[PDB]
Formats: sequence, C-alpha cells, structure tokens
Amino acid sequence: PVLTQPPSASGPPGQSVSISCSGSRSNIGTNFVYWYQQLPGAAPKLLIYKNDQRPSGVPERFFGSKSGTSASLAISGLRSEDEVDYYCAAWDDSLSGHVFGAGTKVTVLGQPKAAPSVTLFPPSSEELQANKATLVCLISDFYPGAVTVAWKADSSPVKAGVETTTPSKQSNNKYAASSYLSLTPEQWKSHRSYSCQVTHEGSTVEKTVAPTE
Amino acid sequence: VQLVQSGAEVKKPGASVKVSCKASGYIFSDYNIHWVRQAPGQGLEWMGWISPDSDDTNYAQSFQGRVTMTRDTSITTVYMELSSLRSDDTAVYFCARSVGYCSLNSCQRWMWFDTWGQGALVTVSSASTKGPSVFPLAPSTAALGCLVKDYFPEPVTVSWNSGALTSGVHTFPAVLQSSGLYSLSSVVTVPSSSLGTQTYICNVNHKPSNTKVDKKVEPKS
Amino acid sequence: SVLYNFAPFFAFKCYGVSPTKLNDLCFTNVYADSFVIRGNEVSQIAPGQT
Amino acid sequence: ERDISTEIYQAGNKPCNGVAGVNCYFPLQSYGFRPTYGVGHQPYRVVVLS
Amino acid sequence: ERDISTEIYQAGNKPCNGVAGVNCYFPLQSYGFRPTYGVGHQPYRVVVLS
Repeated sequence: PVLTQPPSASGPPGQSVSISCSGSRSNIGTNFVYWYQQLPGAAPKLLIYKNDQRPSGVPERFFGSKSGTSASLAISGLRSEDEVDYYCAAWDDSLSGHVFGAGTKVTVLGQPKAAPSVTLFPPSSEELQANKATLVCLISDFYPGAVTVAWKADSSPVKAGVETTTPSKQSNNKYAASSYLSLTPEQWKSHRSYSCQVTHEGSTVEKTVAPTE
Repeated sequence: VQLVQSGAEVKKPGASVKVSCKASGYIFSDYNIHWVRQAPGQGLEWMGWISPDSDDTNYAQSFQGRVTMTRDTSITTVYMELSSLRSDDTAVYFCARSVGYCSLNSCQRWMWFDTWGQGALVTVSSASTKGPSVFPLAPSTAALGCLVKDYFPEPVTVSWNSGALTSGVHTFPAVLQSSGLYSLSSVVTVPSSSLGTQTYICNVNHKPSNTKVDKKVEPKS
Repeated sequence: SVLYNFAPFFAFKCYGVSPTKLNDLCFTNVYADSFVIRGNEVSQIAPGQT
Repeated sequence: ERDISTEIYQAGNKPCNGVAGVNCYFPLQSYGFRPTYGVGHQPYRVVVLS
Repeated sequence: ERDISTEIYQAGNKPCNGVAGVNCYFPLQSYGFRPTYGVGHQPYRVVVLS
C-alpha cells in the first residue's frame, strides 16, 4: 500500500543528506521505484527512473539506489533547488496501480526573531449605523509562527463562532496570521472595552481599545 | 510539449464537474495518459489511465463507480467526470503523460510520468454565489484596514485610490467560514500625521460576479 | 561457492553468461582487475556508457 | 506447454521469494518496439499451425 | 587499456611544460572519504572479471 517517509529531513550545505523510503514485500522488491520532486506552485518533473539513471538536463549530483525492500536517495549540494519536496513513487499489485508516499520536506540549516505587532481594530461608526459589528484583530511581522489569539470579554475567555486561518509565507519569509469573530452590534456595544492578547513565544502585547476610541 | 488543462470552480456537493486536458504537438495515438490529484496537507494520489487509440479503461481500488472516463479522439481532448463529490476532495488535478504504451495489469512496472501539465485547484462547497460586501473599519504611524465579507467565489482583487496608492498595501489570506462564505482583509500602513489630512479610498473587484463597489473610509474621533 | 560470502553487494547486473552456470562450462583464461570509485560512479561502469 | 509466472528467479546462495535487485531478477522483460529501429528489431506477428 | 601519466594537461593554446596556469590543470585529482559524506559519496571496491 502506502510507503513510510520521514516528515522532515534537513542538512547543512557543503555535504550530502540521505532520504529513505521503505516498502513492503510487494511494494519495493518486485517493482521499480521512482523519485519525483515538485516546485512550489508548479508541476513535478522526472529525476530517477529504473532506479539507476537520469534523464537529459539533470545534474549528476542526484543519485539514488536500492538494496533490499527499501530505497534511499542522496543529494549533494543544497543552495536553491533542494528546498523543494520529494515523493517516492512505486507500483504494487494490492491497489493495482501507482502508489505514492506521504511526502518528505527538505530544508537547510535562519532568520532573526521578530516581535509580534497586534492591532485590535474596533468597528467604525459606519458599521454601527448599518447595524453590524465585526471584532477584528490581526498579527503581522512575526517569526517563527507560534501565535495563539484569545477572545477575552474583559473577564473570561469567550469563544463562539471562531474562525482562524494559518500564517502564510510572504515575500520577506515572514508570517501574517489573521483571526476574526463576528457578533451582534448590541453585544459588542454592551462590552465596555475589548482586548486581543496574543501569545507569541511569551511576548504577549496588550492591546485594549475603547469602542469610542 | 505543452499539456494545458481547463479547471473549474466551487460547486455544491453531489453534482457533476467537468474538467478537460488538451494535447498538442505530439501524436495522440501512441502515449497513455495518467490522472493524479494533489490536495493540500497530503501527497499525490492516483486514479486511473486510458488510451487514446483504444477504449481501455481502468479504475483505482477505492474509486470504482465515483469517477468515469471519457475520451475524445477527434478533438484530441480527454474529459473527466466526477460524480458524488465528497467533502475531502479539494485537490489539484494534473494531466500527466507517460511515455510508452500499456494496457495489461502487469504492464505498469515501467511507467513513469515524464511530461507533466499544469494543474488547477477545484473545490466543492455549497454556498450562495453573489457579489462582495465591504465592511468599514476604524483605526486602533497609524494602521487602518478595509474589510470585505461574503464574497463568492475566489478570488478578489484589491486596489486603493483606484490604483493610485500602492505603497503600504498588504492583503491577507482568506479565512474559512462555517457559513460557507469567504472573508478577506486589506490593512495599510500609513503615517499617523496623514490619517485625517489626506483620505484614501478602498476598492475591490470581483470578476465572476461582474460587480464593482466603492466606499469612503473615515477614521472616527 | 566462496563468492557470495564477501558482504552484501551493491551492483551485480551481468551482461552475458549466468553466474550460476559458470561451473557447467570450463574456461581457459579469466582476467581479474580491481579498483575503488565513488558510489556515484558505479552506474557508468558498463559496456557502452557515458 | 505455456508457462505464466511472476515469481522471482534466484541466482545466488541466498533465497529470493519477494526480494530482487542484488542477485535475483524479474523473469519478464519488455520489448522496446520502436519504428526508429532497422530490420532486426521490428515486431513480427507470428502465427503457427500444428 | 591502462594509462599512467604525470605531465600537465593543457586546455588551451598556452604551452605548459611543468606549471599549472589558468588553462593548465593537473590531470590527477584525488578523492575525499569522510564519514560525514552520504551513501552516494562513499568508496566501493569495484572489481570486474573478464
């Protein structure tokens, strides 16, 4: 069936790192196994076919081989192209078709720590005249991603209709999380204030703003 | 050569979605094709293969009646039909061409996907389709943001002062909603001395709905 | 019989007579030469390879 | 007498039942039928009469 | 056919007769064998029988 792969394997540049791909008796050992990599937001290509050779246009540093029921892939030289993920493609008879691994993430052995900057935005009067009130507070320019937003109604963590997304990698290799929570306008107007305290590696920044600012 | 394909958009569960892949350059009577999907948070999965010169059809061990193949030799296109779409099927479908030719079950040991094609992301969610709604926001350099809600479907383009403002513009990724709609925000970084002296305009465009709405953001005292 | 007890191998693909039938046919001259190469260079040690 | 089998043929002292690559080989091998070849590699459809 | 040599190879039109210039390189480059190197960068005692 499926094949076991390490979730993450990393190595400093200047030497080589090994990626393992095990298999059962009818997965690797009777059929050929192939290696696939894909660029982020692009299409996968061909690196290793028939377990020994490479197609044209591929550098000689990519080498892989198998001994028994498992296969290993070794890559030497990690500057800009080995940061992509790798897949272990093989064939078997139980599923009667091609099977793929879970996926190996390859990185290198570095950015300075960025303090979080949370800004709790109260709803404007244009929202109040339109009988709506959406409490929003966003955290930007933080690294590494470890934020946890808490919706506090000034005396107790209250969570109801909570939506929270994941941080995304921007062009500066940073993160920008987002979190909203919609309420009725009368419930927001009943609160005397609001606070969005985010815990990012212990550096919690207090941001309390009045409804009338 | 190029292996471009046509994608689709969000839809209600249980219906049928049509995606097509087009081939050109090479002769479409000697190469088998393969169809694989890639979802976020997981790896690649395989469904089946067909032949352009024959009526051969093969299925996966998990998708026997959920998906059916269709071939168009004269148009040199292949048409994929998905029936009874589930919730955990939001993936990117890739039109992959393999060298050689196989039809038997045991022939597949030598098959590798050589020439790949670009994929398209398709999702199946039942939600009201309509134009976007913009929610005003007040500021807490002073930072202020513009909120857009219940836009359907993806994507949206955000502009400030009809494109006259580019500095400080920073959009945010779309969050997930339990009601089926989508939400997005655009927070700009302006100096605090120009918060009320000069006033900016928040604009958003949604191509599938063919509507445009403009507003006038004003900070509160 | 004293050939396969010299640690597990890495490459034993052969391009001719089978290694198990070498006892059935008697030869007159066999050549022996050895060297050491990097593991990325074992692949191109073959008849007609670049 | 026809013979259909996908069992691995062993060519060493160690036994092979589901392992191959070092001294055991798959019995089937596929033809590389291409029209770019000459005369001695074209697929000839041969039918017998007994 | 084995070959042993010591003279410096010239990749251009510069006559080198004992020195290694810009286009003159030493034709004998040594390996490097460390435990830090991976599986595909390790010495294998490749022996061939003819």
